[PDB]
This record gives sequence, C-alpha cells and structure tokens, in this order.
Amino acid sequence: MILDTDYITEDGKPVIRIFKKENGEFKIDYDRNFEPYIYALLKDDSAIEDVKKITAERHGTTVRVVRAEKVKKKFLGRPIEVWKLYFTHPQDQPAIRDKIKEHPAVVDIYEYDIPFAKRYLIDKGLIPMEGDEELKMLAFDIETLYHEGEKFAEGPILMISYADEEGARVITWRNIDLPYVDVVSTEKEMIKRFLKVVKEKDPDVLITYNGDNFAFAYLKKRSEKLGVKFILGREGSEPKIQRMGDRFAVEVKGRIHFDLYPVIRRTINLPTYTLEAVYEAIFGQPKEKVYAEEIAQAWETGEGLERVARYSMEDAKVTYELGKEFFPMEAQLSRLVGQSLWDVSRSSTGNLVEWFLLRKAYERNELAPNKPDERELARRRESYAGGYVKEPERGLWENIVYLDFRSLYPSIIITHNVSPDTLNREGCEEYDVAPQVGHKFCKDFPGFIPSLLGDLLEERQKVKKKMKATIDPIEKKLLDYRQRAIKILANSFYGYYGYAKARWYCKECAESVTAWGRQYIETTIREIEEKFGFKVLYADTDGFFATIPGADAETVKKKAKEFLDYINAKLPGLLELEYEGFYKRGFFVTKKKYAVIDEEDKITTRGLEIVRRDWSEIAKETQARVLEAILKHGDVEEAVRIVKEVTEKLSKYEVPPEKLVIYEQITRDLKDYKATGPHVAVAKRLAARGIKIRPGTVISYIVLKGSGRIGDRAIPFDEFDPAKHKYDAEYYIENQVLPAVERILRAFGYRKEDLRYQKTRQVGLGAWLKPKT
Ligand code: NA
Repeated sequence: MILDTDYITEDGKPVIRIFKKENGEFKIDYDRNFEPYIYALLKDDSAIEDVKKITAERHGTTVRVVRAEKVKKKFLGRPIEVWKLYFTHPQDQPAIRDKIKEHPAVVDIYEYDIPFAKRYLIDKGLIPMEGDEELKMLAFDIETLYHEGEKFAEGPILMISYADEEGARVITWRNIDLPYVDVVSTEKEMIKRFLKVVKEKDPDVLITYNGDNFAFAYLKKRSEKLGVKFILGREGSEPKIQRMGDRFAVEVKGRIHFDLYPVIRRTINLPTYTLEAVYEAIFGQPKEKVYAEEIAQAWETGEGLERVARYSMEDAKVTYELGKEFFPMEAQLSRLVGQSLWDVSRSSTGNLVEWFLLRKAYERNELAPNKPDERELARRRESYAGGYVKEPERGLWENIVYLDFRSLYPSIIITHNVSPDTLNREGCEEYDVAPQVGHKFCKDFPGFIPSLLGDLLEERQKVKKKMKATIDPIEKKLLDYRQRAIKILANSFYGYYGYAKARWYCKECAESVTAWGRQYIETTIREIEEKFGFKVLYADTDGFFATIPGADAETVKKKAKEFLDYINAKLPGLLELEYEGFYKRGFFVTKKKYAVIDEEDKITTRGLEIVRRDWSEIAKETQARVLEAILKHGDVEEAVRIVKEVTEKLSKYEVPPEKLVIYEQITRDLKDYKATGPHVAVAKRLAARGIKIRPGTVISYIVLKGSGRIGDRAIPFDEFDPAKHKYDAEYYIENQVLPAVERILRAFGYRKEDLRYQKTRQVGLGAWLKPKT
C-alpha cells in the first residue's frame, strides 16, 4: 500500500517518490516522467504561439513553456476550451504564471497552485492506504522541566517513554529502579537511546499526542543544544517542521507521523483536552493522572520519582491505545479522499472536501475554479448568518420522541440540485426556488457536486447494508469505518459551500441550503402538531423533541412511527425524517441546552455540563446529583434541597478536602496571571519549593480561608494539612458549586438566592465571585 508521496529535484528535474509498504517490506518507487502543467483560457487560439514563447527567470535560468495542447473540459456547468501548458519543474509555475496572466489574450489560468506530489496521486488514480498490509506503529512522549525566564526548550528532557505491541517503556537519566525503565547517563544518551530503539523497531507509524507542537520541536531544539543528530526518517532525514496555519506540523520521511491532537479535536468535543480527559471519553476507564507539581517535585527532590515513571509509561501506553482506535478511521478518510494520511489527519473538513472534489474533477474531466485572492477572501470571510431554533417549552416532560432528518443538508443539495454550476442559469426549463434568498437552481442537468454527493450517500447505504449482513466482526468493523468516513465527508459539503478558501465556493448555495433546511424543519413541525396532536418541546437543525401529552410510552412510539410514514410520503426527493430515540423524561432550557433520560436510565445532556478551565469534583458531583434528582427521581425540589444541603456542608467545613481540588490547565505562566485570583499565590508556594509550571499543563490547588480578597489564598493540594489550613467555603459556594447549577435551576423558576438556607454565613458577593461568562 501507498503510504505517502513527495518529490525531489535532481539537476532541476522533478522526481516523484512513492513510499510503499508491501509484503512486510518498505520501499521507495521513483517516477521521473511526471510533467507539471496548468490550464489557460485564451481569447483566440492564435495567441498560443505567443504563450509558447513566454519566458521568465528562475535563479538565472530561463524557464519556458515546454509544450501546449488544446483540451476540451467542463467548467461552470458548460463546455470550455482551454490550453494545457506543460513545464519542466513545478516551481517554474509561479514565476511564469505572473507573466502569462498579463498577456492581453489570456482570460485566466487554472490549476496552477496544486502541489505536485498531490497532483500525482490525483492524475495517476492512486489511492493511499489500500489493501491488507499490516503496519508497525509506535507511540512516544516526553517529560520536561520548565524555566520561566528562558527561551524554548532550554530546560532538559528527563524522560522519553514509548509504547508498542511488545509493551511500554521509559528512558531516563535520573536514578529509578523499575522493570519497565531503562536508565542511562545523560539526557544526550537518553535521546540517543530513543533514536536507537526507533530505528531498530522500524515503525511505519509514529503516534504522538500534540507532537506537532511540543514533543518534536522540543526534541530538535535539545538535540541542537546537545549536539545530537536527530535522524528518525528512513532515508536519513531530520524531521521537517512545516507551516500549518498559525501553528506547525512535523513530517518524518518514510514514516507517518500520526499526531492524535487534531484528530480528537475534530472528532469529539470537550472543554480541556488533557490526554486524560480523552482516555476518559472514549474508553470509560479512569485516568490515574499525576499533575505537573508532583513531577517537578520529583525532579529536584527525588521523592515520587517511581510514580512519575509510571505516569510517563502510562502516557505512552494510552497514546498507543488511542492511536489504535483512531488510525483505521483516519486510514478510511485518507482512502476516501485520495490523499496521504499525514495530510488527511491534519486537514479541516472543508479542505478534505476540496481534495475529494479535485480528484473526482480529474475523473469527470471537470476544470477546477481557482482559490480566492486576498480581496475575495476578506469579502467571503465578512459574512455571518443566524440559525434556526424553536425556543423550548419550559419544564419537566415525559415520553419524548426525538426525530431528525436523515442527512438534512446532503439531501437538500441532491434533491434541489444545489450547485454553483446550476445557479441562476439562463434559459433554464426546470428549476427549484430557494426559500428566503430566492435563487433559482437548474434541474435540466445534474450538478457536479450534487451528483458526487448522491453517489456518496448511496455508497454509504450499500456499505451499511453489507455491514449488517456480515457475520465476520473483522470485516464488520472495517465496513463500519468505511461507512463512517463517508458520513464525515458527506456532512462537510454544506460547510464547504461557505468555506472561504473553497474552490467551488458559493455563498448563494450555502444560504439556500440553510433556508430549505429551515423550511423542512418548520413544515414538519407544523404537521406533527396539527395532523398528529404532538407537542414539540424543542427544535434544532439537528432535529426535534415531541410528545403527546397524557399518552404512555408506547402510544407515543407508535404515533411517531406512523407520523414518519405520513411525512416521508409528502417530503420531496431524498428528504426523510427518522426515529432517533425515545426518552422517558427531559427538560429543555434554551438553544442547545437540555437534559434527557432514556429507558436505560442514561442521562444525555447538551450545553449544560461544566466547560470551564478551572473545575472541581464538588461542582461536578453536585451538578450530576441535581440532574439525577430531576431526571432519575422526577423531583425538582430534591434537586433544590440537595444544593442547599451541599452549600450548608461547605459553610460548616464538612465536605471532604479532596473533593475541593481545582484542576486548571494554565494558559500562560502563573507569575503573570490576573493580579486578583488564586494563581499568584500558587506560584509563590511553588517557587518556594523550587518549581515552575509550563503553560499548557494542569495544576492542582485548593482555595483557602485568607486575609485578603476571597479567592486570593490558594495552595498546591499536596501542601494541604487539615490543621493550619481552612478552605474558603464562600469561594466553593459562589465560584464553583452555584454556577454549575444556577442555569439548570433558573429554568425551573429558582433564583440564586433560593439555593442556600436563609442563614448560612452569607457574604453578599455572588455577582463578583461568579465567573464572568
Ligand atoms: Na447516521
């Protein structure tokens, strides 16, 4: 299977390199005969004799148009006649692009900034990550000590941990006695040992969590200060830092650097993205997290060293296991899009759509529109819209169905043939009209994009059919990824239409699709209320919740399903409502804020759970028990009672100290946070122990009863002693606990004031001590 492609240049001539894993053997194929090209639209064919003779200068060398041929292609829904201009080198294109574009007979140029190594996969019909071939993978992570008044990576790396099929290990130059740890002399010998272990395992895949921004950069800058030759690429390469938006990305030649961070960020949503918050979500097993203070404590002192080595080991093992989860999925997308997994895993959804369109465009002989220049980009970016919402019926309700459209936006696009190439066309005989915005989309001929979508939705269905028919759970699992990759791509098309960097950009398309979305949601709701006597409790563009008042669980289920058959016979084309679930109880606060409980006693929440950086167990626990009281027990008053009890217990210092640890991933150095707040005080307590915390790591502190502002006395949690230390109850009540339950309970009629007992050490600072939203 094809892992990746690039090119090298040999005496000014480009050579495509194709990295392959076949029958357990890595190799590199070469293609010396792949020619770069662009297209040009001319006013009169006679002008090509001028174009053929245009030259520019690259480093003293005259760059020329090597060859031209006329080709018929489709563009903008209609035939176009263009000129294919061949070159020697892909880098000749920009230099000569500017000149050719100033020729009065040249209307414009096309497909001139499509990377050569990618052009190659498209044109040759090649697809990465195909076939059976198994791949050896290996995760790694590093532990570092931080210096505040310094440059990047001045502090040494103390630990390099890795994880394989064979297990996990830690390399270090501190004195530690554990089975899985190998000890060495220096940091230099540690790094060298890591390079030696990688080079000999020969992984096809290097897995990291955030290695694009931390691990690799750190490893290079340290090798640089220490004089170590940082070779990890198969063909003798130091890994190359690459310009990836605002931040960076690292490539390793011959291997695939699978950085887990962008994948997880683009997969499942969360507040703080700790390696530990992620292993929680997708596995259900607790972290065993040791915080940043405990480990920098082990660096100077040496106490708690074996616990750090366990932690470091666990970073690796988790990183590996997380990698075994996300890889096949990302291998499917890279297979579906036609681009390397390295690219595909770091791409935005809009950009994944672009690469998919480009390749299909090649197969259909469709000329691709250019990107926007600086002026168009700003003009596109300066667009906002609103959204649909049916504001909720307040309160607690029972026997709730949840109904959603099957692929709302893809359906609209296919059914109404919504495409830049079908927009307000001239002399059109069949057109649908967009609601609100009034655009006319032609149906005389299928749009380029609509038809590709059509085929995607149909392929998904076929794959799903085969998944459910397949008894073999290996093939079953694989088909399931296949199916789910189609979903991710299909559902990206709507975004892409309004995606400012998009080649087939079409704001008119975007807003039309949004408007038809509203209409279908709107008329379906009107119909469920009038024809079927339901009460719609809440509605999004992700679907709606409804019940029949005074009907039991199975009347509602039967009627909803009867309603589906009724509207699905009345909805146009591919538009189709589905049964998404049932919930015995639920309540709805506002747009995308709600909690519901299904028949398995499982609470699903939306826009409600704690998304602050500085969180604690006492807040989470108390919120959980409120939602539990309302939804499990059907008791709103118990919920209010519980909060009153919890706040009382806090007042009287009966809440166990451990539940009051505030975990916060720090956004910069602690020594320079907002003057007021617990941060400065934690920084002094840590400095006195000779510790500094790296921005981007999670600290642990408890807030104590103090002599200044409430919240300004806070200590490291390991420093806590039940005598000589009292915690600041008012801080846990007004900053932590109340804010976690105020929104939920306001929806039921309760004010902040109703959530404490009449006299329980009230300090009237709620408005100040609350987090500024
Ligand atoms: Na689905």
